[PDB]
Amino acid sequence: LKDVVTREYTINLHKRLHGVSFKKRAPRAVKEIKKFAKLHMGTDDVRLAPELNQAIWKRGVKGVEYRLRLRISRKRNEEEDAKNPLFSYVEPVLVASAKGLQTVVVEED
Amino acid sequence: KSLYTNTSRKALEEVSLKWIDTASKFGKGRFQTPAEKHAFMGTLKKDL
Amino acid sequence: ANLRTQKRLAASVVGVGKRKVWLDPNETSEIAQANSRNAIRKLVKNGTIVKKAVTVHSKSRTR
Amino acid sequence: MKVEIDSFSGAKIYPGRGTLFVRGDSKIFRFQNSKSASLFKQRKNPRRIAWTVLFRKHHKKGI
Amino acid sequence: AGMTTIVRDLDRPGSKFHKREVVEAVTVVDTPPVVVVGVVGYVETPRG
Amino acid sequence: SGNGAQGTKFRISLGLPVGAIMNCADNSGARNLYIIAVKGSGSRLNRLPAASLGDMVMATVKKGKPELRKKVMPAIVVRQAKSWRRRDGVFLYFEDNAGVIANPKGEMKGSAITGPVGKECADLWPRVASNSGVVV
RNA sequence: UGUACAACGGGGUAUUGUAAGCAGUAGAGUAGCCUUGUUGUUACGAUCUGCUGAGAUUAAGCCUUUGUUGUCUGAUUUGU
RNA sequence: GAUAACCGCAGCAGGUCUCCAAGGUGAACAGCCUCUAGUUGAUAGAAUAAUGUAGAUAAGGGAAGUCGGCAAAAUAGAUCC
RNA sequence: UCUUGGUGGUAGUAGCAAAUAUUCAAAUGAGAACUUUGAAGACUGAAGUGGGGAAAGGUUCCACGUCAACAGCAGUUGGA
Ligand SMILES: [Mg+2]
Ligand SMILES: [Mg+2]
Ligand SMILES: [Mg+2]
Ligand SMILES: [Mg+2]
Ligand SMILES: [Mg+2]
Ligand SMILES: [Mg+2]
Ligand SMILES: [Mg+2]
Ligand SMILES: [Mg+2]
Ligand SMILES: [Mg+2]
Ligand SMILES: [Mg+2]
Ligand SMILES: [Mg+2]
Ligand SMILES: [Mg+2]
Ligand SMILES: [Mg+2]
Ligand SMILES: [Mg+2]
Ligand SMILES: [Mg+2]
Ligand SMILES: [Mg+2]
Ligand SMILES: [Mg+2]
Ligand SMILES: [Mg+2]
Ligand SMILES: [Mg+2]
Ligand SMILES: [Mg+2]
Ligand SMILES: [Mg+2]
Ligand SMILES: [Mg+2]
Ligand SMILES: [Mg+2]
Ligand SMILES: [Mg+2]
Ligand SMILES: [Mg+2]
Repeated sequence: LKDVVTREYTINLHKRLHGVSFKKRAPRAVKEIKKFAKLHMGTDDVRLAPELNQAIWKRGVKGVEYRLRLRISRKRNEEEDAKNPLFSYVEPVLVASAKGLQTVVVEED
Repeated sequence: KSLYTNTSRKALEEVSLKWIDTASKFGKGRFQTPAEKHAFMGTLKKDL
Repeated sequence: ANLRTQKRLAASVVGVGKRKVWLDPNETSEIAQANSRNAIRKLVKNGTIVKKAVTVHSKSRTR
Repeated sequence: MKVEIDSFSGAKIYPGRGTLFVRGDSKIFRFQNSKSASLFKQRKNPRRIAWTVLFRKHHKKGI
Repeated sequence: AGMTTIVRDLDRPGSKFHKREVVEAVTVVDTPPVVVVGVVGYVETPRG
Repeated sequence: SGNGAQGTKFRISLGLPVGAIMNCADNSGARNLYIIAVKGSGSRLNRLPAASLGDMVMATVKKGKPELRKKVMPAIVVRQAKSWRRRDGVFLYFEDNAGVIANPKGEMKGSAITGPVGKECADLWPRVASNSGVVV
């Protein structure tokens, strides 16, 4: 199908960080966004924007939000690309609430 | 099926039930039916 | 590169701690030749190194 | 098969549910759950607990 | 499927709860019909 | 239990082991009853014999009339404070434990019971039912 | 390539206990304006009242789904 | 000038004399949180069996435990009586 | 239970679990959990994990180059 694509997603980090140790909720939230992008966009190389790492770690190591709202964009890996020719860049989306939002396809236009 | 005939008066007791609990086992549920929940609580804010 | 000596120099030049010296990441190439203290001062002139203002301890709730 | 009424919250008690309390003056109390039960032992007035049946008659909610 | 509780009268003459109600845990087993798809014949041998 | 009890009892949760001090609910002069042993107790290693409502115990008196003190006497538990289950699914309990001084056959030493009596106790012991007022 | 599965979303169920914001002639009162009410006014005021059994959370090993968006052939080995 | 520059076989949780000393809470140079300054060093990742170690909670009873209340709990500040 | 030296099994085992804690991106590089910079989260919390000194050490200070050995993982880093 189409390779370069951009969709926006909601991730329930509450059910992914359920019961995790408090010194590792926000470390694991980073590793669950990468697992979530690899499930959706199919690509093993996931690069998270530093503004998203600010959003995960906003309320400390154990204060991860229940729902993030993510703009994952599958892209073309360049400059002697890795084992996969594609990567996904994961963006925060500035919303007042991450509740009640579905998966939409963001067009580049 | 039982492997032996049992005539022990705890068997052979013809059982007619009077009520069966259908409250939510997902909590300390209080209503047998959703009609009973809507009758006790009245109308809520939830849309129509 | 290795800008560890360019942050200790810049802290002693602008006179604050190394926690309050912002080196320009996008100008990491030209910071790396600033081995002398005058070269550090030159990078403070043009904003390549920024003093990084103080973290607020507000006294408003105390008042 | 008689449905009892909670002595604190006014909820309906189906068989097996909750605890029955005999106070030392032999007045029988009946709880549907441990939320009615614990707030009874905590010396809480049902007229001030906003979800109880007695609060809603005191505040004329759902008449 | 899970358990629930019931109420029934007790028909046990000489018990103290005779003709009174009891509250009993039951287990509920969800049993659709089973499709018969074969037969197997077993012979009695000296080894079983 | 043992002899004296009229009828049998369903199994009630054992609330009162040996060493438990329970209030004394009759007008004999005893203010409490310290359970030294329980009649009808099964022999199990390390298991304290544990009294329950309607059971007959052997007890001393630690507070009360001096002529009742320093002696072992039978007593019958009338209130429990440990939540037990009835056969109709009712879980119930009292605010306190209570017992009345008995003889070995189940006659009351006292003549009046101050407070509620478990219906399992009143049914098992006719003299306790005779002197009880409200029954649960 | 399905009465498929997943991620979200919806409903149910459940827990807590009535969100934020706005409003009030509720508020112990206090300090001013007085062209001095008498259900004045300006300021400040714990709390209270209405919207509001609300709001939040709900599977992470809850249930259900006609929604939305995706996924669906990589590798190795085995023969009487 | 020491959780890596000293002594302890060594980059050892040990030991080794002293100066300066911000805001709040509070009686306090206590505990707890912050400013300046400093560090973010200590093999990591995944999973969440048993038995541990460290921390908890426990219905009813309340020392029946044990050589022995060992450990834990309980008490706790201040004002007045 | 000789002496000196060498070597095994145990065994890729026990273990590398005190001192709250790391995370994202870029740069450098053959190679980055560990380096550098930025961002973020945190801590010591002024009887400090902060600035100096005494004894002791002796060049460990600082720069450039470098990574065979040493830093009980790693290492482009280093009191090497
Ligand atoms: Mg857990
Ligand atoms: Mg349940
Ligand atoms: Mg309200
Ligand atoms: Mg409000
Ligand atoms: Mg020596
Ligand atoms: Mg070392
Ligand atoms: Mg202070
Ligand atoms: Mg003060
Ligand atoms: Mg540690
Ligand atoms: Mg206990
Ligand atoms: Mg207790
Ligand atoms: Mg003893
Ligand atoms: Mg003993
Ligand atoms: Mg002790
Ligand atoms: Mg005093
Ligand atoms: Mg030798
Ligand atoms: Mg060897
Ligand atoms: Mg090992
Ligand atoms: Mg480990
Ligand atoms: Mg601390
Ligand atoms: Mg702190
Ligand atoms: Mg160097
Ligand atoms: Mg090494
Ligand atoms: Mg190496
Ligand atoms: Mg050096």
